[PDB]
Amino acid sequence: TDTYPNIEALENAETVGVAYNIEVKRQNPSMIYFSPHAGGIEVGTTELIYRVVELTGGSLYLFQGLLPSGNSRLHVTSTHFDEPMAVCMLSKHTDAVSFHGYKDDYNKNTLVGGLNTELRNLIVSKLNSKGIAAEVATDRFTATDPDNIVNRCASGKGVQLEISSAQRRAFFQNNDWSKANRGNVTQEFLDYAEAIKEAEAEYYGLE
Amino acid sequence: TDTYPNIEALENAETVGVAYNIEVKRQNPSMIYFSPHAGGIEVGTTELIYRVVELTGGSLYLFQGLLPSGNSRLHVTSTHFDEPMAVCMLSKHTDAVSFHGYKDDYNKNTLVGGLNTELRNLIVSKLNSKGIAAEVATDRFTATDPDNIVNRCASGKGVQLEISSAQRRAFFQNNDWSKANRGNVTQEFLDYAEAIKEAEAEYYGLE
Ligand SMILES: [Zn+2]
Ligand SMILES: [Zn+2]
Repeated sequence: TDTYPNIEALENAETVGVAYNIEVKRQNPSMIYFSPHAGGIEVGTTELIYRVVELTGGSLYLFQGLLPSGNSRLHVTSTHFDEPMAVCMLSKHTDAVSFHGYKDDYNKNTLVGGLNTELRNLIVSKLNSKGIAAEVATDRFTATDPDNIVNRCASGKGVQLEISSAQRRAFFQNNDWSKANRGNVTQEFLDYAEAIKEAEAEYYGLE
Repeated sequence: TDTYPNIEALENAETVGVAYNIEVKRQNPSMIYFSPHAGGIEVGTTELIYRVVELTGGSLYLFQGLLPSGNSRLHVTSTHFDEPMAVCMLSKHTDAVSFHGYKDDYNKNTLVGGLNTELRNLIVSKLNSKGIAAEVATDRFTATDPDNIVNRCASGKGVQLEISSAQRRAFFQNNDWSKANRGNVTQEFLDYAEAIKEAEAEYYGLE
């Protein structure tokens, strides 16, 4: 379970620019790619969001852990995640795609949920077509509730990706996710990020 | 006389990512460098704050004009500027320094104002030591109005820099401030940003 019940409690106790930073680029009316668990909290979300944003021109938001270790204490689950700038950003966008990391060093997989079923299905379908393991979330991580930060975009229907630790390790050269090496990404990384852009494209193409 | 009375009015008329964007990086609990008039509104404030932020580790906020032409319509005067993320940012930083541009194509000068009299005086001194024209504003740009966005930091005391067009042109090679050229900066540019870091550094050494 979390250390902080929400982000106020977190902010009250932690020092900004030492344990955590926040990054925002609002540059799109329609779509925002973001993570509440970026930097060291869930490793690889920052870099994947950067690439997806660089590919799409989507807006960006990242609440980032900066500690060399033990960023898990900076984890506030998405249903409780209330950083005010995040909430302001979400409300200013029709759509939202969130990026998460879950522990499974033994299987490469992505579990996609959220209330935006159409974009949810599309991302699933693009990842697969790049040979990247992906399925609709079921026991866990389904995110069909109205609290999950991702469904608090304007449409009230977001898409959550929960990416296994094995998979995120395979984004980086040498399967090594050390900070020093997070600039060195693999072909799978690139394909993953392109899959997201394609799915966003068709979505806005169907609509 | 501003096209819009406040940021809500602008936002209800403009498209983000076409007319305007907002960039935020919260990474210091004491100091934020920012501009309500960045990108093409007051040209050169974006580039200066990038450099000052890189030198200092201070937090960043930019409200950027993006249009090729007529960025003037996106200028919302400091005392009216209430973009809520900027308002949020300022509230959580002890101190703040804002970068503005004013039109004077023939003189290099910076007019320094704000309720933070100590940091203001340091900035003028450090600017002057680099052979850069700067003085305490007295007849305009005094920035003592508690409504001016820069004074809405948690101390309620900010520092404002009003920098002449001639000065900002001089930040760029061939004195050319056309957007294509804005990554090509001068030595005077480097000096100017270096002065601000020395001011800040000298400042906190007090407390
Ligand atoms: Zn997460
Ligand atoms: Zn201005």
